Amino acid sequence: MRECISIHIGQAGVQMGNACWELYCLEHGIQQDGIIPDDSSFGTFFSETGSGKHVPRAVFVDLEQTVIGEIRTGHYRSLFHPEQLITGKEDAANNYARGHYTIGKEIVDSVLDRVRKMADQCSGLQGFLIFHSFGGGTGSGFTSLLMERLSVDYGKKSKLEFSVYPAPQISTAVVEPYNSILTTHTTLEHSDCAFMVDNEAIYDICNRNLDIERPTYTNLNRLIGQIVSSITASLRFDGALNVDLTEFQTNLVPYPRIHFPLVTYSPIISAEKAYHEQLSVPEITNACFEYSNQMVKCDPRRGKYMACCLLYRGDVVPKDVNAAIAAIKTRRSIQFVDWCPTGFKVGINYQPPTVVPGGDLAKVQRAVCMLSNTTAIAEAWARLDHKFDLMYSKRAFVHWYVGEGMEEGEFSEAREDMAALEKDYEEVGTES
Amino acid sequence: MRECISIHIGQAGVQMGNACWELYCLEHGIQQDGIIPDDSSFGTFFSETGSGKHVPRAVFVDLEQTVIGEIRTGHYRSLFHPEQLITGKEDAANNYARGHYTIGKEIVDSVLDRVRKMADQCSGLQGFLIFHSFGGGTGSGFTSLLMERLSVDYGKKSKLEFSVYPAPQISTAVVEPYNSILTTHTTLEHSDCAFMVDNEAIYDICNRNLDIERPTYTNLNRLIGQIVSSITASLRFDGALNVDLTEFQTNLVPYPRIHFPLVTYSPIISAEKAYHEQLSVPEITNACFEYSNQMVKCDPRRGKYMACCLLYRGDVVPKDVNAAIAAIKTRRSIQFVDWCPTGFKVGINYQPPTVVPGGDLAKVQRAVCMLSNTTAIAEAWARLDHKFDLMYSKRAFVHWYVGEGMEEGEFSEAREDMAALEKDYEEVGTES
Amino acid sequence: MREIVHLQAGQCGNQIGAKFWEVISDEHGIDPTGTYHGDSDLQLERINVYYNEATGGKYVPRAVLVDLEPGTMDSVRSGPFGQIFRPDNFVFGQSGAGNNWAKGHYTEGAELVDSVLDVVRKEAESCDCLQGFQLTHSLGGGTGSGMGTLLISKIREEYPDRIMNTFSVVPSPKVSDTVVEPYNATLSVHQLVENTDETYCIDNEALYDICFRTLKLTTPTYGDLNHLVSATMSGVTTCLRFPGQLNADLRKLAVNMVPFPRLHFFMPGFAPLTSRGSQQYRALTVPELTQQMFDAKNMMAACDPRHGRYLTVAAVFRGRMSMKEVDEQMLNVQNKNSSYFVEWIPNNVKTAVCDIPPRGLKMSATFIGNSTAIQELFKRISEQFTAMFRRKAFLHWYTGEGMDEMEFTEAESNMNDLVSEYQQYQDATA
Amino acid sequence: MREIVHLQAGQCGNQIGAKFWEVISDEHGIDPTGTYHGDSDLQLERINVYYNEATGGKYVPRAVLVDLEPGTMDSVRSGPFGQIFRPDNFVFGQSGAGNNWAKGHYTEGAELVDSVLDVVRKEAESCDCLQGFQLTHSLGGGTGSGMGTLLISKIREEYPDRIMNTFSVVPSPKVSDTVVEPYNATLSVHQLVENTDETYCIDNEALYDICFRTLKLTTPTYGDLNHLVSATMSGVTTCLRFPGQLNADLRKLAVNMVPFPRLHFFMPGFAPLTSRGSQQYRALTVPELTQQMFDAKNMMAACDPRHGRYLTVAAVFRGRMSMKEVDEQMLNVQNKNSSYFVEWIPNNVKTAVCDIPPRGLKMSATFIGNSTAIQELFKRISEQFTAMFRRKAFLHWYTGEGMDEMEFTEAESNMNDLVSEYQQYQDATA
Ligand SMILES: Nc1nc2c(ncn2[C@@H]2O[C@H](COP(=O)(O)OP(=O)(O)OP(=O)(O)O)[C@@H](O)[C@H]2O)c(=O)[nH]1
Ligand SMILES: Nc1nc2c(ncn2[C@@H]2O[C@H](COP(=O)(O)OP(=O)(O)OP(=O)(O)O)[C@@H](O)[C@H]2O)c(=O)[nH]1
Ligand SMILES: Nc1nc2c(ncn2[C@@H]2O[C@H](COP(=O)(O)OP(=O)(O)O)[C@@H](O)[C@H]2O)c(=O)[nH]1
Ligand SMILES: Nc1nc2c(ncn2[C@@H]2O[C@H](COP(=O)(O)OP(=O)(O)O)[C@@H](O)[C@H]2O)c(=O)[nH]1
Ligand SMILES: [Mg+2]
Ligand SMILES: [Mg+2]
Repeated sequence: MRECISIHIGQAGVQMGNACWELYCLEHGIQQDGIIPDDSSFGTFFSETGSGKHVPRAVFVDLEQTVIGEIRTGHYRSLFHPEQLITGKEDAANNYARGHYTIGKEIVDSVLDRVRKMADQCSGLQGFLIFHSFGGGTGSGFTSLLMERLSVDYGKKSKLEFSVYPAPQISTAVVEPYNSILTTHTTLEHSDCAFMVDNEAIYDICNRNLDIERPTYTNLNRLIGQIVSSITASLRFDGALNVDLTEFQTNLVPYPRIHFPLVTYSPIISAEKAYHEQLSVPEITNACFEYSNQMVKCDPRRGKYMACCLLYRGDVVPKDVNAAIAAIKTRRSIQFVDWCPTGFKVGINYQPPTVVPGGDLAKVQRAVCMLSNTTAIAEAWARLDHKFDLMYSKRAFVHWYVGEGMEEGEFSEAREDMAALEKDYEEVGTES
Repeated sequence: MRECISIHIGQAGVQMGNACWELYCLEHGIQQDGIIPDDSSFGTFFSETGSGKHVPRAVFVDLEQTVIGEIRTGHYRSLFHPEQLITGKEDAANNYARGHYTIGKEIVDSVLDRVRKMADQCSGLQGFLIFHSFGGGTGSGFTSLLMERLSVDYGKKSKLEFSVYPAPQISTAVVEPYNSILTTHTTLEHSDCAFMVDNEAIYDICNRNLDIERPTYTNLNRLIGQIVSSITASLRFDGALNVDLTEFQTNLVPYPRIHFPLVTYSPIISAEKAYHEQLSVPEITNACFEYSNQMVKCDPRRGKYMACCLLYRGDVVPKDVNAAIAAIKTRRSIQFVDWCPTGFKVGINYQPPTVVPGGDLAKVQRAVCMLSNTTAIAEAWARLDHKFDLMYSKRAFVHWYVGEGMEEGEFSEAREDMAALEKDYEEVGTES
Repeated sequence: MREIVHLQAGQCGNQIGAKFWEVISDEHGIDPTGTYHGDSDLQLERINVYYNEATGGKYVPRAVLVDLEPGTMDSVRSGPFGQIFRPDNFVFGQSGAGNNWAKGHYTEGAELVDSVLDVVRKEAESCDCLQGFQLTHSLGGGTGSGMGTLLISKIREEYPDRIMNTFSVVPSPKVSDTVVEPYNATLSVHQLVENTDETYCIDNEALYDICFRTLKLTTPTYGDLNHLVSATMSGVTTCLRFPGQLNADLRKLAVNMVPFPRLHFFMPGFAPLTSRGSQQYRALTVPELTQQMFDAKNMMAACDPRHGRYLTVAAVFRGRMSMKEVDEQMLNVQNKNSSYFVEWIPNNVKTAVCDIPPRGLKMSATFIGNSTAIQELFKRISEQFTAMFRRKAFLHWYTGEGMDEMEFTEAESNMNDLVSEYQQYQDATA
Repeated sequence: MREIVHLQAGQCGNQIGAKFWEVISDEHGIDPTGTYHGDSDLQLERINVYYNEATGGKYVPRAVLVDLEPGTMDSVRSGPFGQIFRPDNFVFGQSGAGNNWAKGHYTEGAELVDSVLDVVRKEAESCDCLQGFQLTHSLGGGTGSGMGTLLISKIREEYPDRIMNTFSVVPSPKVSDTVVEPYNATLSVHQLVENTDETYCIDNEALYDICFRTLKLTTPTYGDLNHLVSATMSGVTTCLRFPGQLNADLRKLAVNMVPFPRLHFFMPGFAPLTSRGSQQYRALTVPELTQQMFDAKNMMAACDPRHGRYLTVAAVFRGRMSMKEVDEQMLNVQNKNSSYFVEWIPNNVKTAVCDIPPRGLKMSATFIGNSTAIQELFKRISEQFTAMFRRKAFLHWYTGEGMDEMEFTEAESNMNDLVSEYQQYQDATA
């Protein structure tokens, strides 16, 4: 199968990316030194070399030298090509303007140079994977630059993105409403579909299901690796009814703006706890249609589903998949939209998930991941617009952004654009 | 045969349930670790797994963490799925209002989640077994919640319950009249038939027949396990004239409200004492029609039988069963109601009762259990209504219940409902 | 899980508190330094009910020790067992109360009370489920009554729902270690009836009787009476710390033992109480254990139950005990003494059994009784209060500390109604 | 990479500076001679943030020490830790300021200021990315206010974009070590509001309270208060020196903690602050650590946050800490104290975690709070300023050193507007 590029932006992207590439090395049995022990699958994410040392086909960018420096000196130092790890001199300071107008453009061209040199060295290219955070300067301002630049030079190629959408209540910053909304305004027209995830939801699942009281980002990012691994498994491992990268956008994006399918995964069970469970196909399948198992803390029952992609993994009997999916279609609580009778997309690969050494989650013989697109997510956008309106009403933090070469009206346009997004979701939630 | 779920509520239910599941493991030869030694019967009460460790199909709920914690750390810790053992943070304080209105509803939804996930994983489901106590807050207030909830989501499915009806004279609490009557008002319309048992009666039998002077709840609950095992034996072991779970309600419930068949068992003989006995079929059969062998301290001779189910066990010659039952029908002291000429229901299974290691009762080759429904039980209800009227006449304890979100009129309605129950029993005791 | 926070006020409270933790630390095998050395795992399973934890095994008992003068607390701190308490918990003043209720309630307790809540709240938010508060004081004194009633009133406002039980020393019927006991006691009762869920009225005179009558030990007064009290209160909270066949709880006893809100003053009792030399001449079976609970010989209150009638009764047994014997004897007691129990309550006995016995014994039981005979005590206090107040015996000390004589009339009128209410429940049904 | 250059002026600044480098040198394992002897490699990875380098391993901390009289600096030079500073950095005069702002700002600081920039620029061009400047002084004095405000104004002109944070001692609410503190303080504030990006207002009186109240150590005043201050400022700059899960920065806090340009005066706090003897009676878990940050007991400013409302809050945790607990507790704090936070800002807490803890601890956190309660402080200074100025109390000393009374009116009018602005943000939304 053909290659796919991964672009990791900001502290969230870089830190999350390291978790992902630990899994890939384990799936293909690649040593952390880069040298495979003494096949055709890894070509999609790994580039060959005359020696036995394969090179990951990813690029890391961060305006702050601190985060990447840990990778550059860690046990994966020899895995990455030294020029891929791009580092700036000063952080964006949780400022959208800095990472998008003043300092973001100083290093944007350097990143493109490595993307082009890496994109040109593949006969075919499915698209780009992009990891970033709405609640940062680099992960929100610099990302918007790449989305725009990657839309012109490589237009009409897939651009999938996993994003850390701001949590409903918890918050590790103060300017999340301003920064998060601004990037959504610019990334709406320059993206295919965004796989939102909330740290609040992942923390809740970790304490609720994984049964560990004291998690950390090093733990959550490993869970986030699973959804990426299952999503991209079809591009590496053989299996009946493989799902390509470009198939997600067609199935999960009815309209250009409505491209926010929240992520879900199953089963998340601790090693000891799993011995008391059966893990049948319906069990894992029905575990993804409850508001207690979501990576974004939104209640699906509040809204309506309008598209769902199921990417089954491991030793799966598709007959059971057909039966399990049929049952979910005939439950009153589960509610799909009126104008989408055909609201599922199945995918199976014969490769059970791998367990990172010392990992928390168990060695499941079978797993499933869902990418449902639900109008209940409009609640999150409305809440974010509400928080944004509270601050900008008094003009409480704009002086930081205006001084960074950002026009005043951008905030006005940003909210108005999100206002239309709310109405667009509302109309889709009804029937004509 | 098809599955049946067990729901254990309150300290009585949890403590009684542990006694039951000790018997089941012994009957099927299941190790306490959960792993069967190195067949189709256990599927009704045990769920299979990829490994050899079967999981009991039961749920334990208790608002006080203390009782279940003993199970969670006992020798049966590995037998139960960790999520089945549901525990609250504070006890209901022998208050019907707390376990039904304020704190009961905080954890009721959690129990349903495990009931649904366990009820959905069975192709067929006979019904639910429910163990509780009238004289508690959790066992009376929280139970009523489940009976109501289990009546809607799973209506038209069997709901059998074994209950610790308040004893006539002995009492381990002061508010038994208020609490016991309240649940009866709510559980009358949301139950099939309740197998009442009194600790006073069981203590009397234990000292009278088992010939041990110093019993304890750990001993009585083992006796209560026998009636459950014999009742459900037809669903596990092969035998002529098997009796299904739903057959009890049809035979023993002439009218919707008259569904209180008191339990009886035979033979209860000590190991040493049994060597001097023959244990013929009529002997055990005639031992169940005397007021000295009952689990509820009520005299059948005071009232009249109106339905009886006999569940014989072990190597039984049904011809002797037919002859023994016929004799009981032609004794003046034994008195059935006029309008029920056909007042018996036989059941036989080829599986002799098993002896718990270190148990008191002997290894009987044959046994019998009766579920007679008698109008003499109206005496117990009248006594309970008498005790209730003494207290509520002066309004002696309502302030505890009113402060727990309970309207005053509930006591008035509760007694009036029980008053009609007395008249309903009275009419059935005569002939038109 | 069901955390209890302990409050001790006044000289009597701290000393009772001090011997209250020497007993619990013995049950859980906790060294005076705070290091666990027990043998049974059940001790740790519920050690969080009283003791917090600090890395290295140091277990910190969340008691809050408050007094208006450093005297008594300095003794506790210098005590052998004083190294366990968190130094931040000791709340000490600099001008103790001179046994006048007003000073410890209006002018001096008011200045120090705000500091105590700052220490309760920290112990309150450090508990995942806080069940209720515990308080030990003396009505006769000034600090155990003034600030004790002031503090119990405050914790009622913030934690109305939580339980709050009080083990309180009551003035003796005939002997008195203070002259103003009626004034102080009368004001204290008027202030507890509205705030405290359950009160355990005890008095030295009755508790003295146990020392020489059923035991044979004349030398000690305060080193041992407090130890009998400590064992009693430990029995009440045992169900929250060890497994039991029929587990009880502070809320379970309140519901069973409190028919009406204003009738919550009980009188405890403990058994077995045998002398070391006569112990070998006695059986330790359940029947005999239960006989002495209902006799005025083993009642830690000055009021004899015979003169009145029981309203509600609770027993909390301990150890490996046959529940049949635990229940047959109570039915026996009710029938033998049918005149001692009110008819309008069909059943008056509440039972609870814990598997683990108290240290140094294999069987025990704590009696808690709500009897109308306790009205004699308040009746007596009112007789003394009205006599002194009839001529303004000492009102000038109390008025001069921010108080009014109208409050005394309210305290006397409210007390008179409590006596009247208990009297209504002497008549039989109809 | 993100270099910081340290400025210390006045007697207070140098002494705080002096104990500021004894702490950092301990974190990086730097011997007083400038020779590295640390154990962990992370110390060297960012040692260039504060320390330059000279062949042979000699690490030169780029601090610039300026004072108008050699007295204090000679002590630092003769100090045990004085061998580390580059002799060329000490900028010493020969006629110190007599606590009059005009002399240290117009007639005497003017003559010496040009020399200091010649030393800043060398430390400025020796850094590949200079993040921002750091300044430590005292408003009350003459050198920490006169020249400190003169120098901070100059470095603003050349480096407008660079960050410039100030740890400044503020006059105490009731005690005063100088008579002209209102004049000096009032002029200093009027001069910082326009130049300084973020200021950390601290006062001895509040910091004294920590010594005896939460700690139990009465002997020291200046040898230890400076050490608490040094630990606080070290926490703020930790993210630029060690790896962290959520790395922070001087610019990140400014954006989060500075809604409007003229509202940048915070008030720091540090934890844990336990006495050596009571430390073993306390848990070191995240929840308790976070509780004491928001109580006026552990605030290094004289202003109590309760009287006002928080606008923005920043926490910088350290050590191996569970980020879930780091985040659940803050949500808990916001809801419990919803009246303490302004509604027109949906979220008021900023978090940052560093993996490496401070020397001698496994957990720590530095609180930075922007509260409108700080307006009380300026309001108080204005009350004192207007009273003295109403009769020309000391203006003759200030006028005679090249100054005009019109400047005092401007300083009073500008100060009055700062107080008014903070007052506008007490009302709720709509
Ligand atoms: N899941 C996950 N989220 C992270 C991780 N690290 C940071 N985040 C999220 O990132 C959000 C803020 O954006 P950051 O990534 O920290 O900031 P940035 O992208 O580096 O941009 P700057 O502010 O210029 O540093 C926080 O709210 C975190 O929730 C991580 O390792 N895993
Ligand atoms: N047969 C039997 N009965 C029991 C057992 N444990 C408790 N009971 C009965 O339960 C009755 C009181 O109800 P409980 O179960 O104790 O109280 P609860 O259901 O836990 O409700 P709470 O008051 O909130 O704790 C007592 O009168 C006992 O007779 C037991 O192990 N076996
Ligand atoms: N049981 C017991 N009672 C005590 C003890 N010390 C004092 N008391 C009682 O407490 C009363 C005196 O109260 P006190 O604490 O001295 O007054 P206060 O501290 O000023 O409020 C006396 O009536 C004593 O009977 C003791 O060690 N044990
Ligand atoms: N924290 C701290 N403050 C100090 C120290 N020395 C002086 N101060 C404060 O600084 C003020 C005096 O300022 P000073 O430096 O003497 O004036 P100047 O040097 O002439 O500008 C006083 O209000 C002191 O509170 C110290 O060692 N530590
Ligand atoms: Mg960053
Ligand atoms: Mg219970």
